[PDB]
Amino acid sequence: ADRMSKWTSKRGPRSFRGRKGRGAKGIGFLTSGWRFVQIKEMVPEFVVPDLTGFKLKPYVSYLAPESEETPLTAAQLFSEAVAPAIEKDFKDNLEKYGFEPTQEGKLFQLYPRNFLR
Amino acid sequence: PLHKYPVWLWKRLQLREGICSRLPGHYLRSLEEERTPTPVHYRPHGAKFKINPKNGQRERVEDVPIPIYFPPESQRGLWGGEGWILGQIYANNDKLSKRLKKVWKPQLFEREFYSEILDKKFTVTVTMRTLDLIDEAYGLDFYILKTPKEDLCSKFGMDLKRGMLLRLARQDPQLHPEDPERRAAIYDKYKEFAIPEEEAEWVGLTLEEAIEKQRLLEEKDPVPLFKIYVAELIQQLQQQALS
Amino acid sequence: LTYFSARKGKRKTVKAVIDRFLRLHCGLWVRRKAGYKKKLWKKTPARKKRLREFVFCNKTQSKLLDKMTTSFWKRRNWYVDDPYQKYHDRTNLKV
Amino acid sequence: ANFVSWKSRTKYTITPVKMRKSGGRDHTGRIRVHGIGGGHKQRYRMIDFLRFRPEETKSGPFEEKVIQVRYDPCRSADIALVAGGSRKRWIIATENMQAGDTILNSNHIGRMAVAAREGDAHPLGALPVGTLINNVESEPGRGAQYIRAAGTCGVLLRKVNGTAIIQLPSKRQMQVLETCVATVGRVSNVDHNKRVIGKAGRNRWLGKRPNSGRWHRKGGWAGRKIRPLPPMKSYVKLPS
Amino acid sequence: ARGNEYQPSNIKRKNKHGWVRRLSTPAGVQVILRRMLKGRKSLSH
Amino acid sequence: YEWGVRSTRKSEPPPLDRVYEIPGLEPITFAGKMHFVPWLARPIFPPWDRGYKDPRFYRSPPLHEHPLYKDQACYI
Amino acid sequence: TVIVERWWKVPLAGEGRKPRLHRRHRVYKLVEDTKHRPKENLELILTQSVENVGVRGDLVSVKKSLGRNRLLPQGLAVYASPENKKLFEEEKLLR
RNA sequence: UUAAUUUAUUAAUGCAAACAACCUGCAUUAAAAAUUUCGGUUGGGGCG
RNA sequence: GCCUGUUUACCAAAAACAUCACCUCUAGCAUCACCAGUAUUAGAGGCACCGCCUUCCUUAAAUAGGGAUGGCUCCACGAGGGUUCAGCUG
RNA sequence: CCUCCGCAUAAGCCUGCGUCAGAUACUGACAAUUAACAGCCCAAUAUCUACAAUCAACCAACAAGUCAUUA
RNA sequence: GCUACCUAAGAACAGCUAAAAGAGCACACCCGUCUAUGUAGCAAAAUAGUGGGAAGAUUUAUAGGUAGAGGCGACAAACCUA
RNA sequence: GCUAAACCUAGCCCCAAACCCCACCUUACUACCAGACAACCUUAGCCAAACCAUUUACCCAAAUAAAGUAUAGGCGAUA
Ligand SMILES: [Mg+2]
Ligand SMILES: [Mg+2]
Ligand SMILES: [Mg+2]
Ligand SMILES: [Mg+2]
Ligand SMILES: [Mg+2]
Ligand SMILES: [Mg+2]
Ligand SMILES: [Mg+2]
Ligand SMILES: [Mg+2]
Ligand SMILES: [Mg+2]
Ligand SMILES: [Mg+2]
Ligand SMILES: [Mg+2]
Ligand SMILES: [Mg+2]
Repeated sequence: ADRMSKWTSKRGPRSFRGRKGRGAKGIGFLTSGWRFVQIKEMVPEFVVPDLTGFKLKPYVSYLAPESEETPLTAAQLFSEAVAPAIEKDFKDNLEKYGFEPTQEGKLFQLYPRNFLR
Repeated sequence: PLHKYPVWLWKRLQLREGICSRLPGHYLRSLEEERTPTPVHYRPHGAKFKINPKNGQRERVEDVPIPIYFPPESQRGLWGGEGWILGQIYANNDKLSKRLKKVWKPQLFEREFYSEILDKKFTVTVTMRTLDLIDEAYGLDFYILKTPKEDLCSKFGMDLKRGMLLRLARQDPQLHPEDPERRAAIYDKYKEFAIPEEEAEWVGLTLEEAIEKQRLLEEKDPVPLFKIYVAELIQQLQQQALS
Repeated sequence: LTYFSARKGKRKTVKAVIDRFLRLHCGLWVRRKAGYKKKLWKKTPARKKRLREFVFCNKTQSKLLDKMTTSFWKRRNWYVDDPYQKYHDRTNLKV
Repeated sequence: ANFVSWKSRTKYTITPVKMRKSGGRDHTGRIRVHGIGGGHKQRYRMIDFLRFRPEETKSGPFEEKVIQVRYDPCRSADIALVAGGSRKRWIIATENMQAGDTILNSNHIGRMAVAAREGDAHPLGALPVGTLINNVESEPGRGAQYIRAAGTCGVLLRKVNGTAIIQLPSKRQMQVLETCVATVGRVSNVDHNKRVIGKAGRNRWLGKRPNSGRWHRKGGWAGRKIRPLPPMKSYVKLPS
Repeated sequence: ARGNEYQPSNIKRKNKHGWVRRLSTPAGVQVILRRMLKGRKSLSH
Repeated sequence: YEWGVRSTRKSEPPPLDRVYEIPGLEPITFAGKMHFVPWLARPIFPPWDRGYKDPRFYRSPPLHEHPLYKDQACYI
Repeated sequence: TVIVERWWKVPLAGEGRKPRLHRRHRVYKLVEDTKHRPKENLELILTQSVENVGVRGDLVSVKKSLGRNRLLPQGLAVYASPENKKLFEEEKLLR
């Protein structure tokens, strides 16, 4: 009778409450006997770096100079990353400069994106 | 408030916008133009003026077409502009009697037709009117190629029209392969209906089919900005070297 | 009758009146007598003569007919050989 | 309604099949037949009404051993599990069919009349005239459809040309090609007439329910009436 | 005796008035469309 | 008598669009749209190959192709 | 084909305008059903000898049923079009 | 309901149409229905 | 009224509806009800299980009660409707 | 002194007498119900399965009663 | 999601008497005979006592189905969200 | 003297002009397995006719005028 409250897994009968989740991503599957098989590769592995010796801190000194925001663009990245090599080889097949014809075959495909964050 | 445009002009406005605007001009003109179908279920007036006997004066007369209902089954067949008449009658044909709902349906037959241009036999649900029209046109191919969209009133008929027109436009050797003389004879027989292939591709397409065709034509995976920037940089370097 | 039509907003004419009455322009309405064509074999010659006559209407009948017709039917008509041309106007009338 | 018929099984089997009651309802969910509903839960035993069904990669007349004779909830007749070669099947049991009996199923129309032993199936052409029969086909190989209820027995009235005249239990004559198979004898459970229901509860167990409004037409049931002609209208209801 | 005609059950509620059943027919789609036009916070039940 | 009533048997696929019967032209289907629409032709999808391979979504080959299949029928 | 006619006359729409139809304009009377018309004959030119009709190159009036079911489908005859008539005339004068 | 009006729809036939099935049109007969009405005078009603 | 049951949710629980039993009418048959049935079947209507044959008494006073194809037969049962003995009781 | 009451599950409800602070089981804030119970299943294709239950042993039947596995 | 009927798959029915029962008495449970209370009530049909059924044509939970001239009806024109 | 009483803009009306991250169809807002059902088909009636039974105006694609005219119509209501 409550049409306004959000539909959660706390509300229906036993089957409803078991079936609905809370947004947690799946980790494996269910076999016969409702035994849950957890797939290791499905579990997000946290790639945490070693922070020993790191100099950066959560905050920045107010003594730091102010600067103008210049959002990075594809043109700027190309100029700062590919243009030098292109000029040096033109003065003297784009895969040599970094371009890849297709994202297929890569672990981290840029589109459709196949990696977290 | 009021709309800037009348609501009945909204479809035309939409046609003048978006992908429908990118649609080819000849197809858009074919959609926009509307011709009254040939009278089928009513007898047209002989002339534009008539001496009505009641007062003996010359009065203008108009032919008001009977609304015809075409069930979706008709789009899979060739009904010669014939369809269901959904109307009403006066019982015993006197206006002072009851008014009854009456549906007149055409007598449908299944017949096999051979298309010379397509070298194929089609089994088509058909009417005696369609058979008579085919006889008057001297064959199924002539009937399909002569009859306009409105008189044909069949999605299957318009698809046959598109197929025949494409065959003629391409002069496709797939018509009787290994018999070029026969193929040329057929094409010469139906020469007068030949049109450019760019136009024959769009014959008989519904608006949604045409939109999908245009979207498929103009769908291109975006060129990587790497290629664009490389071309621009090489062009700029060429200009700098020349200067 | 229809005082305001749905398509023009105009007042309509009751065509039953036009099919039956003649309006003389001065404001007189002429009519035939009821039954003037019915069972003449059983009517006396005097009764038939009375029935074959064109007859004027009352003041209230005329007012009703005027209300039931529009101004088009109350105009001057200059027909070629109208038999009622002389009757369209009143002469030597005192009040 | 989301009604799907329970008669979906495609492969013949001996195992009783769980059958769903209808209640007299169409697939539309509306009552089509009144007076049906409830009753004891039943399981359906698929009856092979084509008695001459030679086994796979086999042909010719074959014999079968009556494994057992059983009550069938879905029929007036009792059924017989009968086994031949390497298969078992349910057939309609005849009056004196017993466990361990032997049954013959033949397609051979002998020139002479075959000795008609109760329970075996022969083409109607092979039977003597006047023999009691049951499980009669209408067409050769169609499968038995007539004379199937308990204790029923048609009579092979006549045989001329390739056509036989059968007297159905309703005492109506039927013409069937003599190549159509029928089994000899009357159907079993011959005392089905004499069973007394005794109480309304037993009918309710059998799945018959008391139902009213069985006609659904305006005014309900209305017996046919003779509409008098105009000359006869003057005498329809003459007063005393 | 009367008044308690509502005997709640979420299965029946969702199966009878839910979004899926509303969309399952053109009439229910028009129900949802009317609620959207009116601005109802709750389109379906 | 055949077992299995029609209403329970798998429904026959709808008849092919007449556009597929006309030799020279390519039908316009909703395959490009990646979803069904009722006013476009129904695509003819090639059979999908990578399907019956995953262990939890596996289809066994027909009995004829099994390694121990033998024409002579044993009785176990 | 069923040919129908309005019981109620439709008022004239004009030149560029479309007639406005009301409920009474959907009442029709059947003036004729073409299927009940007497059968006519189809003019065909024969290409192969056919029993009791002709031999070849001769214009024949055949029942529409025969013409559309046997002669034309089997190639025994061709439509009596002007082109076919001319071609068979050239054949006749070349023989 | 033996009130009036219909038979659009089904079901039968018949005649045309398509070459037996199936189907279209036109009729006729039914079933099922549908629409509509309940004048005036005489304490009321019956018969008037 | 055969019986057990059912019914006017919210003024009627009954003699009404149903019911076994019986009768009548209709139907010779397959793949969605009837029915995965086939005349000992199915559908509809009627009827009512069954079985057989064809002025006096009561009170003192009693408009109350009981007794001198149909006709009949009440075994049992009933919060049915009447009557009564005795007892019991504000 | 009283109760066919109580405790649990289901279904339903959704924080609705826990703590604190303001009011007169209200308002606000803070806290809380931890899976073993329960739900959420099954890799398919074929082929298999006549033999009730009722202490299931005698006796007692008819209304004839899902139990789906194996290569 | 009431109610009427139905479908699928469940569940309940002490004790005594009797013996395989639409059996008897009588709990739970279902109902609603009669009386009283109540009558803006605790209640838009309740309470108390009494009473009928209570292994069945029983009662009942869950899910599904039949929709308005329609459904459903052991026919009361009953019931289909007071 | 209590309860009250009063207020003015919050907005609204009619014109003109102008054409206007993630989740979610399964029990919606639910990361993740064999599809295929996929839509189209005269409005009726209230009402007027003082009942009613034929009939009884209704986004039309230039306002005005022709003209409530010609016509239609239980030739009547009306159109
Ligand atoms: Mg309930
Ligand atoms: Mg004009
Ligand atoms: Mg009784
Ligand atoms: Mg009783
Ligand atoms: Mg009551
Ligand atoms: Mg009562
Ligand atoms: Mg007394
Ligand atoms: Mg007990
Ligand atoms: Mg009992
Ligand atoms: Mg009931
Ligand atoms: Mg009654
Ligand atoms: Mg009126």
